[PDB]
Amino acid sequence: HHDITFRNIRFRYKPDSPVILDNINLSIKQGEVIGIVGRAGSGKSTLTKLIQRFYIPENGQVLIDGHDLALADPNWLRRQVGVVLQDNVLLNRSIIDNISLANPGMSVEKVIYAAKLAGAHDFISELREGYNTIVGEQGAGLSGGQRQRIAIARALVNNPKILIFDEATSALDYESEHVIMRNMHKICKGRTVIIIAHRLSTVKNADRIIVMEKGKIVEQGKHKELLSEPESLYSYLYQLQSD
Ligand SMILES: Nc1ncnc2c1ncn2[C@@H]1O[C@H](COP(=O)(O)OP(=O)(O)O)[C@H]2O[C@@]3(O[C@H]21)C([N+](=O)[O-])=CC([N+](=O)[O-])=CC3[N+](=O)[O-]
Repeated sequence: HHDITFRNIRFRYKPDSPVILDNINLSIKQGEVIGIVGRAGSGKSTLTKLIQRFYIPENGQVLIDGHDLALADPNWLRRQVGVVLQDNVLLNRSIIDNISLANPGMSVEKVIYAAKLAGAHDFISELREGYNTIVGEQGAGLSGGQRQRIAIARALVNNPKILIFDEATSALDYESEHVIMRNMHKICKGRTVIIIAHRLSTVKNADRIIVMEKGKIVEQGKHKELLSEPESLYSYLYQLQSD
């Protein structure tokens, strides 16, 4: 079963603006972990925006489960998809408020469970105020990698069947990243996962990596097969990022 299908997707942001996605054809099986790589501006983020129907393609179809999103309940779609955002944890609100923000009227139990998968529960439990800790620096003063784990928990809180990791902007501390990587298989368990990867190394063990260039998927496959393809863009980007 495919959880995410793109068929002949053409997309531009404004009626006269440039074509950002040209003839995107993609089918992601249920429970697959997909890495998406490519130069800045290749259209990786744009792709995930269409998954959430933040925008509507001029040509082609985006389907979840087989449900064309043109016809799908927008309320249903919001619940299917969890997004791990970057640098979007409200400082003026509590950790629990930041985790349950997408649906404010849930349960402490669901929140904790999400924080546990996120690898955030342990450090939250050791704060004076616990989950009621105001993220802002006049309460305790959390770090970037901590806030990132909260962001993961927020994405996870409603048990989305599809999880999207927005490209990492900032660089995270060792403990956070080690915790995140250690927990990834648990974070991803039972979910169709998309990771937009800054460093190619991040998605090396993805089931499949999608290589985008100038709004096209140019290459796709496992790390090994992508490197085996002579003159592949993938191999070039790997080389550029190698020590
Ligand atoms: N809300 C929005 N409204 C309009 N366009 C949006 C947009 N969000 C993204 N874009 C543009 O679409 C293209 C794809 O961006 P994106 O999907 O974010 O790529 P990555 O995720 O691969 O980094 C980008 O190309 C560029 O701007 C971006 C881009 N860039 O990403 O540096 C640079 C230039 N430029 O220097 O003229 C032009 C671009 N463009 O789409 O015309």
